[PDB]
Amino acid sequence: KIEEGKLVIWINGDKGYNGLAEVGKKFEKDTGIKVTVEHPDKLEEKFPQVAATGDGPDIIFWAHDRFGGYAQSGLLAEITPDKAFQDKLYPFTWDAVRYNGKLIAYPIAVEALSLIYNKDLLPNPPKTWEEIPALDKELKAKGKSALMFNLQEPYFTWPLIAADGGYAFKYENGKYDIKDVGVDNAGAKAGLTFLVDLIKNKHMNADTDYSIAEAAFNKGETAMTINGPWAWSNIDTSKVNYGVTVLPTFKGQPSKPFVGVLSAGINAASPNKELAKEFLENYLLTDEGLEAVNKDKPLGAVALKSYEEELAKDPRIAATMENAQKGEIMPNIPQMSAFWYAVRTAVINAASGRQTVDEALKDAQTNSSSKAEKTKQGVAEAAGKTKEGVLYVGS
Ligand SMILES: OC[C@H]1O[C@H](O[C@H]2[C@H](O)[C@@H](O)[C@@H](O)O[C@@H]2CO)[C@H](O)[C@@H](O)[C@@H]1O
Repeated sequence: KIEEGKLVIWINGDKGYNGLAEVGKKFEKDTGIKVTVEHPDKLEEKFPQVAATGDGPDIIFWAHDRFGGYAQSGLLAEITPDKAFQDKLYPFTWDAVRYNGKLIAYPIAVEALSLIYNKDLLPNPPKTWEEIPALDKELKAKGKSALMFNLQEPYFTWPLIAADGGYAFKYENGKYDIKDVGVDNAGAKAGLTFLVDLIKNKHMNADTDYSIAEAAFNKGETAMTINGPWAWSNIDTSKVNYGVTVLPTFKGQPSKPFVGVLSAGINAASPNKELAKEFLENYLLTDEGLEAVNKDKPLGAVALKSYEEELAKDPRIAATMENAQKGEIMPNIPQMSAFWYAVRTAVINAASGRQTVDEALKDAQTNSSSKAEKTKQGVAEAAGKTKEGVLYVGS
């Protein structure tokens, strides 16, 4: 079971887990309650499997889009912040963590992708996706490339898919309609086709992942990348002279990144819900707590009004918020896991040439709109049926 009287926290390995551990250590010094921060791989897939049995961490950090599914499954606790606490965070961030009328996590920070570029290689970054091939040809003549970003997670390609009309779920008459999906409309197809054409024409490689893109950009080998605020820390260390700015347009339309609110959910099986509330409200969601995490890896535009008033002065946060305004806050509905798996499969398959864009996105539409020792006992029932009446075992 989960251990009473301590806290275990999971957070993704791209975030400021060392800074979060500093907050945990302060909490322990003050209250005697040990706090252990972990960053497992694939935590967003591990959590629902282990929480189903009452195991897992006390607190899970992820963007809010996964949390409605966890809540529907009974894996996240309703939280109980009072009115004065709620007043400390922006109303729109509370909206992101509301599911079936209930608050099911504490919002931490607003994440949007931006275009990150090397000012020495590219003092003037491209306004449009369309001009990137010509820019790549120029840079290749100098032993560089124009653009590298993670092609294994559809989060990074979504802004281009959505630019000219792609969408996840239609919102109408007060709700998201899971039978009205926008992953295979003309705009979505156009965006993915453009990415695939970049690859076919050798301006990008289908196998490029988070680490490959980050290494290339930070080594000064590629002029641009697409990433979130957490990435800025390593670029600071790299000493690349970088800027953070608005994503390129496609067909003249803004790229529309899906915006995530990094949020802290409490395991519904935790015996430490009160401890988790104290930690999150009175240690983490304070200027000093968020600063500790932010100094490790930038959070983005934080949900905490007092600290955001400081971070807002950062032009990189200004760029983050411009991209956020052009994009959309993700739904939190349970169907989001199906949507993301479907689009992940489509992007990887189209990029690698395993499927055409039309084939891949048709499949994504179908799966996106398809609604998302018990074993020992079932085997036993089936065995018992073979022994009913005068039936016998064995010949
Ligand atoms: O690629 C699909 C993936 O997108 C989002 O995950 C982001 C996450 O929001 C960020 O915090 C950061 O970790 O990068 C991830 C992309 O690799 C969704 O939140 C996630 O549910 C979805 O599977």
